[PDB]
Amino acid sequence: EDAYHEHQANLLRQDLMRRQEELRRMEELHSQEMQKRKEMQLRQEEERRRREEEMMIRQREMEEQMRRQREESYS
Amino acid sequence: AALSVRNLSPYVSNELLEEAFSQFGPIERAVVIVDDRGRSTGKGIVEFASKPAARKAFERCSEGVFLLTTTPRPVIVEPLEQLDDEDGLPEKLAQKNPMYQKERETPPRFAQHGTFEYEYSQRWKSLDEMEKQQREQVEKNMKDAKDKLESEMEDAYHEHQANLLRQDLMRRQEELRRMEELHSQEMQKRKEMQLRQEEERRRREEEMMIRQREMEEQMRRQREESYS
Amino acid sequence: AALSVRNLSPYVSNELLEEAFSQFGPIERAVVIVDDRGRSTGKGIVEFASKPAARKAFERCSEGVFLLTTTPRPVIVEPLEQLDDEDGLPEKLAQKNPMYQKERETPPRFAQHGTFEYEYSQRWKSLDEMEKQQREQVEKNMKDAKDKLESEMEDAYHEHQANLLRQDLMRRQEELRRMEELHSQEMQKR
Amino acid sequence: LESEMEDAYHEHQANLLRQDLMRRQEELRRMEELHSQEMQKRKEMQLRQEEERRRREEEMMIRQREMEEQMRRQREESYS
Amino acid sequence: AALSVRNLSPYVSNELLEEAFSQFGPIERAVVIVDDRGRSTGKGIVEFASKPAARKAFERCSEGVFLLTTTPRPVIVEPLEQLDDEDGLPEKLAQKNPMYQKERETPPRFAQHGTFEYEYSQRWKSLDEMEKQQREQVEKNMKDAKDKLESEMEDAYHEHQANLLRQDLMRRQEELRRMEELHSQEMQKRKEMQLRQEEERRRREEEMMIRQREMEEQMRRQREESYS
Amino acid sequence: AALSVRNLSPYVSNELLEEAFSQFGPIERAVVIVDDRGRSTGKGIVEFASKPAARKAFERCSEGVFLLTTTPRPVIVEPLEQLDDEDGLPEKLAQKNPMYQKERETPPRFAQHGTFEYEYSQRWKSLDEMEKQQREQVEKNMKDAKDKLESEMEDAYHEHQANLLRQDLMRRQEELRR
Amino acid sequence: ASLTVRNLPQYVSNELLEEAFSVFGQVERAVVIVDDRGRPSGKGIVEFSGKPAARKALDRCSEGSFLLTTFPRPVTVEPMDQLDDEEGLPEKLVIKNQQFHKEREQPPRFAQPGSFEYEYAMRWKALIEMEKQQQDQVDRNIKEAREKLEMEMEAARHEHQVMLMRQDLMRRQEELRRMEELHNQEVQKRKQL
Amino acid sequence: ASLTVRNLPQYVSNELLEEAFSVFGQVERAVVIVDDRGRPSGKGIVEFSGKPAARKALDRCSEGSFLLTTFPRPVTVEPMDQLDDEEGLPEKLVIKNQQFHKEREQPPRFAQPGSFEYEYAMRWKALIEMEKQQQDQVDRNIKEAREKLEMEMEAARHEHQVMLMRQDLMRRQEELRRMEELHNQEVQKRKQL
Amino acid sequence: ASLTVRNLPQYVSNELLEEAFSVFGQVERAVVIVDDRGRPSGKGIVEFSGKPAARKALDRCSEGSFLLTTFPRPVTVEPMDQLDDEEGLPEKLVIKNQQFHKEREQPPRFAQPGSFEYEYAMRWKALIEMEKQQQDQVDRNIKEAREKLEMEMEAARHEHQVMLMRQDLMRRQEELRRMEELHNQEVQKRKQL
Amino acid sequence: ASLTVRNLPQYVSNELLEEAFSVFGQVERAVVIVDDRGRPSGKGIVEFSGKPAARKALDRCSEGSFLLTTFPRPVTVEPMDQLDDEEGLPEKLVIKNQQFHKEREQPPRFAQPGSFEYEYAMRWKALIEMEKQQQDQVDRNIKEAREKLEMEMEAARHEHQVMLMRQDLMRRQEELRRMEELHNQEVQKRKQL
Repeated sequence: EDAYHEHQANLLRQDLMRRQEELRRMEELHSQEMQKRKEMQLRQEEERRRREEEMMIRQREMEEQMRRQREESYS
Repeated sequence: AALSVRNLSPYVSNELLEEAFSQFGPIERAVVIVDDRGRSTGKGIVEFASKPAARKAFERCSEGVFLLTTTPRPVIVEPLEQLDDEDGLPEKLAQKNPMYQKERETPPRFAQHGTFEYEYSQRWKSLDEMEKQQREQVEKNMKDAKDKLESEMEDAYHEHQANLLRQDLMRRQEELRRMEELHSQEMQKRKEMQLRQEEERRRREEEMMIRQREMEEQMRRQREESYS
Repeated sequence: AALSVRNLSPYVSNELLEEAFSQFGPIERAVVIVDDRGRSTGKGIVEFASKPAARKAFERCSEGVFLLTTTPRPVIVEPLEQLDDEDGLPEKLAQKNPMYQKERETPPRFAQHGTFEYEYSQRWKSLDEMEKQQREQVEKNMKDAKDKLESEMEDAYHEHQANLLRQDLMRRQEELRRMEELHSQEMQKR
Repeated sequence: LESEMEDAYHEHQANLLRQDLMRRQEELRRMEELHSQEMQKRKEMQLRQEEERRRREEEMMIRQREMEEQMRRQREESYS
Repeated sequence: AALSVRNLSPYVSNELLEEAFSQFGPIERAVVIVDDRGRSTGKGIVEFASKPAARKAFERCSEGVFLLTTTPRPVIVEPLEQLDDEDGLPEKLAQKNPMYQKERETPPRFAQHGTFEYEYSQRWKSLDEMEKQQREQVEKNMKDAKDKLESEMEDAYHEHQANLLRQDLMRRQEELRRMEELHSQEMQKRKEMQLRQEEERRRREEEMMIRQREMEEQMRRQREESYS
Repeated sequence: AALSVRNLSPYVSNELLEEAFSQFGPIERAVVIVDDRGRSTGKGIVEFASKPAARKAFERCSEGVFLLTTTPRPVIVEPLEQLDDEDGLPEKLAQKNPMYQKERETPPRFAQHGTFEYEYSQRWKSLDEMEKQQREQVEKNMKDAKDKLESEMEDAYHEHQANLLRQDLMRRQEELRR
Repeated sequence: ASLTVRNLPQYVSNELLEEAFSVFGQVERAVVIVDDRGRPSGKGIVEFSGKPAARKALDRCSEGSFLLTTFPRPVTVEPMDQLDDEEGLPEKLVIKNQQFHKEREQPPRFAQPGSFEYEYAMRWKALIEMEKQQQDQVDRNIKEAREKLEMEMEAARHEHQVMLMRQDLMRRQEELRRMEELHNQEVQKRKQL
Repeated sequence: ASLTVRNLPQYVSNELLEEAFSVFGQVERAVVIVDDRGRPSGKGIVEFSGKPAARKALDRCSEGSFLLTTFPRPVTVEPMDQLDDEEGLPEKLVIKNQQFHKEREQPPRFAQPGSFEYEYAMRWKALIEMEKQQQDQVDRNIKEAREKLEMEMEAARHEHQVMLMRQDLMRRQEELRRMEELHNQEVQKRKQL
Repeated sequence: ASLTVRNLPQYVSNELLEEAFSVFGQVERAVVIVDDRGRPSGKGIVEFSGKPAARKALDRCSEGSFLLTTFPRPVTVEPMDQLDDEEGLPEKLVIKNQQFHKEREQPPRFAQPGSFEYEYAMRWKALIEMEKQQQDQVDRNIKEAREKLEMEMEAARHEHQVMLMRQDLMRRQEELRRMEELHNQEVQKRKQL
Repeated sequence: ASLTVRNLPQYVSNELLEEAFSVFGQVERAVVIVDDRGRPSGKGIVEFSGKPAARKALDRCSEGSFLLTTFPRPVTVEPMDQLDDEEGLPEKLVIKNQQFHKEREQPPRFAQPGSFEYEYAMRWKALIEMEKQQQDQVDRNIKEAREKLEMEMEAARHEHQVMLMRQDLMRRQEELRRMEELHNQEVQKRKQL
């Protein structure tokens, strides 16, 4: 009876090894995928930040000129 | 140094008048003419201690508007007339002119009915009565005019205050309209800027979005290549 | 050749006027103006045949004194004025003046109460009433003067007769004094 | 002479009265004619001064005509 | 040649739309959309006979302002959209796309507790609930705005009337002041002229009086000579 | 040559912190930051007698991992920002700005209810309060992650030992089969 | 049924009178009295069709102020004086009474200077000259008064214009205030419910 | 018991006044008010020693026409208004009631131009100026009437002389007539018997 | 027996709705609403046979997530709002109340610029433009959220696959350990006896 | 007795703080924290001469809005956390319990790659980096909100000015109407009696 016990345990064991290999392959591939996604997200957010700061300084320049115009008009 | 002051309230006294005209110079005594009953006649004479102060008071009040009381009754000044009631015209000056002695042959009389003097004295009496009527007419015309001008004390003041407040309100309305239109253009150009900002952000995000999707499609392609 | 003869007595007539001024030239018409009832207005008109003769009559009654009636009423003479009665002012000649049109644009009316035109019309009416009362005053004054002068017909005549008799009386008394003094002297010298 | 005393006295007094009345008539006539000359030469100057007054007023009226027409013209010009 | 009209009053009908929009062209059918209870939805569709009439109505109601009811209810116009209702999408046309069959390989299902479809569908349902609450918020917000703007029906009316009357009064007051001051100047000039005329009259009246007095004196001299 | 240090267990003191960075060079003084109560704030400052040692310490701990205490908690080093607490900004440099004077024309106040300044300070206070809430949320998230990592001390080590033993047994079996 | 009109404006026509007085009824003819040169005399003749219309025109113009044009002066209306110069005095018409015999004792003739007739005629001539002087004085008084009244035209017109404008402005201001206060109390009583 | 005589003749004196009015009583003193330069003011002051004298003089010279010179110009006599310019009126005599306090709210000061005080004081000053104009107009009217009646003196005097001469001349003529007729009737009666 | 289905997938057909929604009953008709060009509008019309069947399909799709295709997007199901466009509004159906006449005082017309009507209509136009802006904002927000979710699809799917595989291997390892322990204890207790 | 002030205005000076915070007590010195380059750090430290003064300053500046410049930005005050870098803690202050020795099992040494130390400390450093990115995200969020508020300063100020002037204009108009109507009422009442 021990021969069948060993046979069944061993067969389940190679099944578990193969499925563990599939799991780790999926894990590493998905980690690479997330890394690339995060890198593009960071680059993308940096571009948005830069354009926003330029946009804000342009609006500030407009506001300063507009204040100067009102100062001239009041006088 | 004297000036004739009239048109003054029946409540202004000697002291009030002397303080009011002390501005132009010194007052030894200024007196308001008073009848027998004690009521103020509305007239007064101011006796400046100096000639220049007396002349300056008239100079200023001629075009200026001086007052003595809350009720705005202006004081009007005139040079005082000097009349004597104790030493009038005696003989010595009178009889120098040759006509005076020739003019006193007839004793003082009452005329007599039927003579010419009594026929002419009536023509003089009629003229005197006409003058009396013409003077009473002006006196009543001024009594009623002053009583009327007293009636509009309240109405004129109220109308002046209302006109001042209406002018103030109109100025505030003009200022408010100018502020409103200026702030309206302030908001309008800011809104236009905000819309151009949003359009630029929208196009940037759309191009970004298609870039990310292109990565996604390539990345799926790499996945299916690896699977095979 | 028309002269405004007036102050006529109420008994004057067509023939009387015609012959009275006939002495100064021929007459073609002379009529005494009457009212509706036919009574004399007190006036008259004379139309001479020759205009210079009308002038002669005018002066001769101007400095001279002309009486028509026993009562001493002088005949005042003035030149007659001419007024057109059946040919008025034509609108065609009225239209020549530029301002007639700019006046006519407003129709005739009675004004309106409270309007400036109404108040001004009231002032004009007051002035017209004052003029009427002044004319009545003058007419009454002259009626009274005429009546007073008519009352003194006989007093003046009697005074004149007495005065002329007194002048004759004193003249005769002077003659009497002269003759008597001369006679006394002449019989003295004898 | 006895019967004529009263008549002679009456004639005397009447003659004195008549001659007195005569001198009064003469003096009154002189006074009246002098007063008539006085009134006449007063009326003459009255009429002359009335003529001058009338021409003065006519002059003032036409001056006011010029002033008023000019003023209305100025009003019309200011309206336009 | 169909046009969509909304913001309609709850009292409008078919013939009113026909008559109002007849001015811009012929109307074949203009119907006010109603619900199950038949009440007005506030929207409507007009089917102009000719496309040029419908389009010109569109621009004229766009740049211009239309009203149809006493309450100022401007009717906004947008072109109508065509949507097939009795006939759907032909599955033969759907089958043209190669991967439509690839998508249909899974039959429609409720998903299962635990599978990926269930969780990600829960995410979609959360998004749908958020969208629905946003739409409800906008609808309630405008409901409030409409109810408010209906509340100042009379306030703006009164304010406009009062402003018009105040402007008219101000204009009339300015005109009155201008005329009054010009007339005051006229009166001043007339008074000056009258004063000069009166002074001249007084002067020459005095001169005539002097001449008359001289004549009287010479006259008395003449009569004194004559009496002597 | 001063390097700022944090992420240290409280028990590491001045002498271990100065001994640890002694491998980087001379250590005149390395002091930790401590609150009033005596509990360590987990921040330490190390000052170096030489600049290159201080820079190469940062270079080495940028990529490597460095451990002081039995618990495998790394040490994070970054350049220390210089702040002054005794000499602020004087009036002289303050007024070099032309609009510094016209900025001070209004004295320090407390605003008044209904005025614009009070209406705007409310918005500023709301912004500050929301900032405080966000910072508090981040700190709470960090505290919870700290707790979660600390609970996984034994499980991770046990799983690692079991995994090492399992590969050892697998390679023994592979050798025996051959 | 004649009727005379006076104080006519300086620009008139007989057609103007016909149009103006046609209001009171049909006029057979109206004529403005014109002298030789052509200047209007300032008077007129109106001959209406019937007596009652003439009476209505007379009393209407007496109580009213029938203006004719822009120049605001009414026309005084009086009955025309029927003066006849056709018959004059026929001798058969005269009474020929005792006064006629009394007043025809002497034929017409001049007055002998320095007699009773001449002096009394001097008295009458002086009286008539006094009458003419009085009439001329009245005419001069009326001329001066009418010129002054002409002078007060623009002053009075502008004063009345300003009075009308001020009264109208006061009325409009009162109406504005009355409307505003009515609306105010209306909304106050509405909002409390 | 003090009166005031007015319209005095051209040439007057204190003694003329105290002789003319001594008929009504004893005159304490009578003065002719003179301006500074030395010309009579056309006014006087008569002070009697009792009330009945004043009443009698006022009544008589008001119903009669008191001439005191050859110039026929009667003097108008009116009672004197006693004006006091020594005591004036001190505050202590004034009641100083709430009316005074309402009057006593502002200092005596100029009216600021453009304010309510300035406008209302302008109205008062215009009223006073037109009062002065009216008084001067009345004075000028009376002056021209007086100058008119002064020149009509000789005309009226001579006319009255002529009328009186004619009247007593007519009376004398009537006396002559009645005396003559009565004497003739008497002598005819005496001769008839 | 009506129902409308929203958020439909891109690649669907009306035969698909008839097939899919046949689970809840006998589909008498089902239409994918399509525009004139042919692109789907994203809505639908489901018409069942019985009201309890319609309501139970409604609440089944509400409580559940009725998924149509491999694309894991459920479809929201709502009761169809039956809008009628045939009868419109007949004259007789309107209440014809006093409000009706109040709303018919003025005929349909344009607002005259510079008046109250024009200004108030301008304010209403601003309000409707605010409607348009806010609805567009909501549409854009939902668009971007949906788009982001459409990308996160594949990341979520792979995360779920790897998580399920990890849980499966954990369960299988635990089962192996438990069964080996049971076998060892059983053989030990067998050999002990 | 020290407090920290944050959110300082753009241009501040050392003496500005001590003359602004003196209204709460006698401050000892007020320093504005400054970096090496010389720009303000945006933080300031003030210490008071007594605890009650510090408590008053804290409460008043927390409940109110302590502006100290024309720029409307209130300053935030918090207790100054006493941090000392002189003592730290030597060995003697360490309790040296069993925890001390269990924590001291290895010297300060790096973790060899591939050992359990390395993979656990890598998780730790990943946590640290996630902390840093979260803090940076919060900082940038606050910076964006602050910059948004700074831009909206002028528009909010102008709208507030408009609101204030419209409000007191309305109150002036109401005062005018009330005064006018009460004056009309009182004049009518006084003329009635």
